[PDB]
Amino acid sequence: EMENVQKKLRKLERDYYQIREQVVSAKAGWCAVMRMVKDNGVERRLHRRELAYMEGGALRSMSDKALGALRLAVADNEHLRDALRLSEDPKRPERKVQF
Amino acid sequence: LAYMEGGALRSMSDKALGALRLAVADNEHLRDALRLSEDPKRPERKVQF
Amino acid sequence: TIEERVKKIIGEQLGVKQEEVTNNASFVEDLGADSLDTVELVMALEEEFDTEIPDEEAEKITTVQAAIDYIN
Amino acid sequence: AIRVTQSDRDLFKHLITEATSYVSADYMRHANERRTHLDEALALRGELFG
Ligand SMILES: *P(=O)(O)OCC(C)(C)[C@@H](O)C(=O)NCCC(=O)NCCS
Repeated sequence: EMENVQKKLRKLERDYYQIREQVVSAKAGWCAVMRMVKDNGVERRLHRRELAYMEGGALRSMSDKALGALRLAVADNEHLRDALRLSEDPKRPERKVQF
Repeated sequence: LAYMEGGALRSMSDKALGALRLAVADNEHLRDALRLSEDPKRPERKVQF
Repeated sequence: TIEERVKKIIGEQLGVKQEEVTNNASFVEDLGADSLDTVELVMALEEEFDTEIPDEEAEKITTVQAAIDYIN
Repeated sequence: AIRVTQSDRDLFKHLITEATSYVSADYMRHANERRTHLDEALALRGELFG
């Protein structure tokens, strides 16, 4: 029985190592993300801690709706428009901070 | 679209719906269809829209 | 080397400069690593040397000097 | 003067609210997900040790 259980233990070890590596990379990226907003964006505008209690789906959906509106809003300023359009790439998030 | 994950599809749908909300301020009918379809569990609604 | 891998890991897990991170640079004060930051720092340190640390032994570490000491 | 101030106030209100919504949302989702991943990793670590 114990050996059977240690099998699951080893499986869980592998899983935990994977999760550990993922969180390590996440923190590494978030460091630079923060150091962009660290320039006086964090306080009351870009960080909004009341939103801490919702999930990625809702946040992304409302973000997309906001962008659908804002792009029309930023129709004027070509470089600001370019920042918006480029940061539209979800894979490269801190762009949206710079925008 | 089978070759993309659900998250991308959801993002694209919402992004479209945003501009739709901006545009539809013109016509009551499309606005009503939108205001009924935007909920997730009513795909047919969106289709009618 | 280990004594510089430690600084690399600490820096890119806290964003602190290589210069700020001396052996005595305490994470919570000198490097401003808070609860979750400290946990993530120990996590990344464990990853760097693919080794695990006991919970009380891990939390005992609170300074670059102690971190290297346990690591080496 | 009233016209100038009203126009500029409305424009800044609109742009700020929209941009803040948009960008703070992605930021906060990143933060929440990182926290959730940390929580899951801690649970795994404790269960593994036990
Ligand atoms: P920070 O003030 O958010 O604190 C984070 C934490 C120190 C509470 C966290 O990293 C932690 O240690 N949680 C797990 C504590 C523990 O030893 N649990 C037993 C195994 S589940």
